[PDB]
Amino acid sequence: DMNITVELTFFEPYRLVEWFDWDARKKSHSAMRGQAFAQWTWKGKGRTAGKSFITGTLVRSAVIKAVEELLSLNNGKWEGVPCCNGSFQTDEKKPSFLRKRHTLQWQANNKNICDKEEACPFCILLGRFDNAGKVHERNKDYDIHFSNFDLDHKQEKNDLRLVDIASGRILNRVDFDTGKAKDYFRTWEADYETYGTYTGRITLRNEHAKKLLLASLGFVDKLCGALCRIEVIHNDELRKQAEVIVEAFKQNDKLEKIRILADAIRTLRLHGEGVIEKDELPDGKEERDKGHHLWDIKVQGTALRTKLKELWQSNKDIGWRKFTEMLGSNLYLIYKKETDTEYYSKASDLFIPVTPPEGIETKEWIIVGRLKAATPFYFGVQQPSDSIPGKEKKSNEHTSFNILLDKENRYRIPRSALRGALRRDLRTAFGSGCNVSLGGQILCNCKVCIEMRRITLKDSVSDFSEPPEIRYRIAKNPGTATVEDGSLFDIEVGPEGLTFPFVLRYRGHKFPEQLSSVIRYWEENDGKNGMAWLGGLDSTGKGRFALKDIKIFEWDLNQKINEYIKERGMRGKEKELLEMGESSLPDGLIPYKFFEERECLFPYKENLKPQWSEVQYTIEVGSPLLTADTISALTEPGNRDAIAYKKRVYNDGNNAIEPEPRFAVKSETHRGIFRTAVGRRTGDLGKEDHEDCTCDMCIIFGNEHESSKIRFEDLELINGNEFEKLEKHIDHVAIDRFTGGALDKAKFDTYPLAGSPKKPLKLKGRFWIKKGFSGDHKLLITTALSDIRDGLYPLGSKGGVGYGWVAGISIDDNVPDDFKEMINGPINNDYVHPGHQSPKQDHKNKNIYYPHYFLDSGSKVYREKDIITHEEFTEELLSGKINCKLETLTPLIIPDTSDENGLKLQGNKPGHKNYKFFNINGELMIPGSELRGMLRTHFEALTKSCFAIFGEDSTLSKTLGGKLDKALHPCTGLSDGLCPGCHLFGTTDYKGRVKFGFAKYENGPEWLITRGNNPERSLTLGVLESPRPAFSIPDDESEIPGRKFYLHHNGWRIIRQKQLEIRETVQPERNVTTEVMDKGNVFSFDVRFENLREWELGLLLQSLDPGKNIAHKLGKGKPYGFGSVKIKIDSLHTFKINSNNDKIKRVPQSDIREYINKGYQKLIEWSGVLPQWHVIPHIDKLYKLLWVPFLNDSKLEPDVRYPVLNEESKGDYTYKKLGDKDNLPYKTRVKGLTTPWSPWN
RNA sequence: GACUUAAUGUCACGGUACCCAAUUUUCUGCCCC
Ligand SMILES: [Zn+2]
Ligand SMILES: [Zn+2]
Ligand SMILES: [Zn+2]
Repeated sequence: DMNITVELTFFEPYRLVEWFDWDARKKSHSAMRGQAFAQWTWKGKGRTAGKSFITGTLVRSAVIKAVEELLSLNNGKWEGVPCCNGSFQTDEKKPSFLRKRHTLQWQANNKNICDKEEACPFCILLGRFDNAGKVHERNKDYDIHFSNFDLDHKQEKNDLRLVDIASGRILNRVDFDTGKAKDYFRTWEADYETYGTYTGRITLRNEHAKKLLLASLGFVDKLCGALCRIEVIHNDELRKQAEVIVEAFKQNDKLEKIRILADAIRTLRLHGEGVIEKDELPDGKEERDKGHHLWDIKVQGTALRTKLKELWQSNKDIGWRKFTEMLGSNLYLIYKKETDTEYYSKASDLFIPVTPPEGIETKEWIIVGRLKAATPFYFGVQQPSDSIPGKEKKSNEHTSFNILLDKENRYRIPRSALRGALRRDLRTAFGSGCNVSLGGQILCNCKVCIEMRRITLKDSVSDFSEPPEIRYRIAKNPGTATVEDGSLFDIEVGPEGLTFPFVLRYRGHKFPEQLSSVIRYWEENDGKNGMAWLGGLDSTGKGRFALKDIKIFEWDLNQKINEYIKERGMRGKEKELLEMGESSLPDGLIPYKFFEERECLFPYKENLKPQWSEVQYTIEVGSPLLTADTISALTEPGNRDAIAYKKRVYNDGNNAIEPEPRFAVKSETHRGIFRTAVGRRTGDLGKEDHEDCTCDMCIIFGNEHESSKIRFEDLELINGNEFEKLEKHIDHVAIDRFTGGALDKAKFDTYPLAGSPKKPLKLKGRFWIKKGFSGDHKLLITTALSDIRDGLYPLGSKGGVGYGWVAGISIDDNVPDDFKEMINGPINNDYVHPGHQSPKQDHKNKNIYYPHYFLDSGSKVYREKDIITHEEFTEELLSGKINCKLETLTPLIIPDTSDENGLKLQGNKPGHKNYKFFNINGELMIPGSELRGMLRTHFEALTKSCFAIFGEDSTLSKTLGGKLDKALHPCTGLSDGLCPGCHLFGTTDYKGRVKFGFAKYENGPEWLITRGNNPERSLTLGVLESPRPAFSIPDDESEIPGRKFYLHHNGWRIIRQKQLEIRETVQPERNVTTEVMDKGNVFSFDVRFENLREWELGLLLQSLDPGKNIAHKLGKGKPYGFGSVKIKIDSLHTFKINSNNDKIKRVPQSDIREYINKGYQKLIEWSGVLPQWHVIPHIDKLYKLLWVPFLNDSKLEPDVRYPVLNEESKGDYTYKKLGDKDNLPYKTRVKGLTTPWSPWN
């Protein structure tokens, strides 16, 4: 007669679904599948407010299952009271739910046939001989009656909305044999923190089974998908502002910038509110004069930074992280607007009793530990703007994917993903099993599915609520080796090193060897490193969790069952159990001392361990490494264009993120590098479609219909504390082809890691290889690794100027050694250019020649529409590496413009810039970008290409660009073709095929002493005024003379021998003091070339070594005769793809002499024994400028100077009378500026 | 007490949001009426 009230509390996020009805439930698959979940009925008319509840029938079913288990445990008797076998068969209505399950059954000891006068306690709780059945509720005639389990005070008197209690989520069924999810389904996952308690009542009319009912209530463990214990007692305004910002950006034709702006705002949550409050955003280039290219865009008449500040001051009421997240989400949604399968399972009537053998014992095992992540994990989730549980649309893939976080933003590992990973690991360990089939009427007898019906895990959430970091992926176009437009993706990943609590329970008659094998596989003790692949980006190594601190405790459900009900099996109190002494364990629970080691288990030693084999190596980089973090450089206040990539690493010991970010090369970059290497080696790269392709690259790297067999990891930098300045500031500039000066606002900054040839960066990374590869694929992997070793694919960005050039690879000794089984005289040019001109046979005259002359070569350019691709190594085209020596004939000046006070002489004379010679980690070297433009300009004029870096929009005193011939304008796209010089070194939209390495210093005199005068072995250079494009174009009728080249002379001795005249008299603070090196040094730089044609290699080798008595001009101070480098090729190496896998072979002098001769045939072909280049009219003019008179012809010493204006130095070659039409007409001086070595007297 | 459950039968802890993508190509820190 007594009424029992029951309290139901959940310790996991439970699932709830719409209640609908029973008759109308069949019309909705979501409610039909979720009959074991909590229900939800709407209260209002707008489908926004309702009350959740749990039906009493589900709790009754759980109680019946608990009763069956308890009675079976104690040999069919409870407290000395025997029980019958029950009755679960009906036929003639029928129950609304059918069993379709094995019912635990009993043997004997029933008193008699159960009638409605002596019903056993099992019959009392089962409600067999009651007055009410399946007809209707009618009255409370039930001997046992379960009422609805409504919510509690958490509901409150406010009609709680569904959005406040539940959050929709999508779960998959991942195919084991392939790796791609077959189908998905939706559910609503309520939270257990606030709305996890349900209250109900249980009515008993017969007191014969009170003890059994209470014991069953204690024994109930799972309900509605969550572990439970039963006890007896401003987006709208943000969206509008985001669309206003998008419209303002569109008014400036900058819609593509909206994506990067949204991503930057989203990433801004990592930085504090002081970034916007104190204006800590980058200030942009000062020389640009237009402000930052993004943060200074005028939105409705106001700067973007000020607009963001106003938005923060107006919407700070919702915190900082939420504000930035909402703004980024709204901007991304507006940008996207402007631009599988759902299978909810299914719905015999066979009674299947199961009688366990007599005398057997049943025990429950508890495994507790920590799932410490070893790589940045990622648990995917649909877009929050699309979840909206309750308001889902019916029937444009997203390019931005978030991560799974709970209501407190704590990182979460759902028990769904953990259970799926455990299921697949058990499947691998067992060697058999079935793909999970839904809707079956029978329980499959699989070796895995039997074990997974008794294993229960727990939802785990970290104690870390910091925002996740965003990782970027790009799709390189194979044809042009550039970034494909509209191929940007971003994944939010968590930090590396978080610890998630891990709880596992197994209730069986014996602990299986396969489950223990899986546990030892997951555990990371000594040399195991952990292999619990948890997450959703395994192909790039995101989520290799490692079980730690494993503690196994064993119950005893035969004699110590009463303690199990009394303590509720330690459900929800596992965290305390993990870190408590064994002397305080609850009675009936003992530690498991029979847990075998990893080497003692057979399934682990055979099936689980050799599935994934790691390959680890330390990549040595002997050059700057710039990974070009694209959003961090847009947020950090350093005001730099490109910075190196860095990570955030969690530290368990300090329970916080490491204060120093870890520099590394992205695992995505590693994967792309090896994928490109393998694709180009095997020729499968560049194929039209990979929809159903089964090529080698698709086989060993996965496609849309499969999963990759190789998983990569990050390239962490270990050699990081041996530099004392890890990253060096290197800045470049674009030089006009006509004036010869900088292109005004064209400078860009780079901040890469300071890798040095003698102090190289050491990056240590690894990748896992799945078992089952044949010999061919392992050979392909080893070949790709060897290609990476030989420096074919430079790491990072700016690989064409010598950034991230690999110097070697040292594989790990333990395990990669198995795959380790698969892994003449110097060239001389004898061409002597006559170049006699005026200076020759004029020793006693001592004429004066203008320092710079203009090379005119017409307006005829041949553009090739058959652009050579980078998809594959073409057989007929050459590819290899040039190793050449650079020797200086005049003092060379390469200023280290990073620090304008390298000599620290600004104290005495402020405003006087002081640079040093370029050096990385204290050793002198020449930048590869300075050699690139030094050879490109020579090669562009040699092949009569266009003015690639010409600067238009400058007027006279109809713009220089307008005056230039239309054929010589820079090549914009690939539609019209590319110039001969624009096709080797490449332009935008086409990566160049020639890469120039850094020029280290090897031998020769160290510095220029300059005894006396200058203290710090330097030369105080004269004033270097900006070039004036008015002496060459006096009138509008005159056209652009063409390229500008500087004569070769040793006039720097005037600067050196009169140093006291410059720095003391005249030119107070507009000069420059730089360290210089004396003539006679040697520099070794490698020019890697790829897929060059037959004559393109001859032109290159002719450009590097034009012959005797010809040299190039390099470095600052060219008009003064500074930096006349003499490049000689030491050895040419050329490899080729072949079946025999022949290594790199160095071509002899005969091939080089043949290569150059074939290159000469191209030049004469375009115009229309040993070659004589001085026959072509334009080459003859070019080689006169590069002719050096003082190399061997010692008697020559031309006087090369700029004429003074007046009254400065006239000791008649003065600008006072040189532009006057009376003395020298305009048509004459232009002709005098075009012919090299024309004496101006 | 209804808005919410039928009762001699609820493996939904019966299902990883899983697979595909090099942050990147090009640019000499240059220089005279
Ligand atoms: Zn009975
Ligand atoms: Zn099965
Ligand atoms: Zn061109």
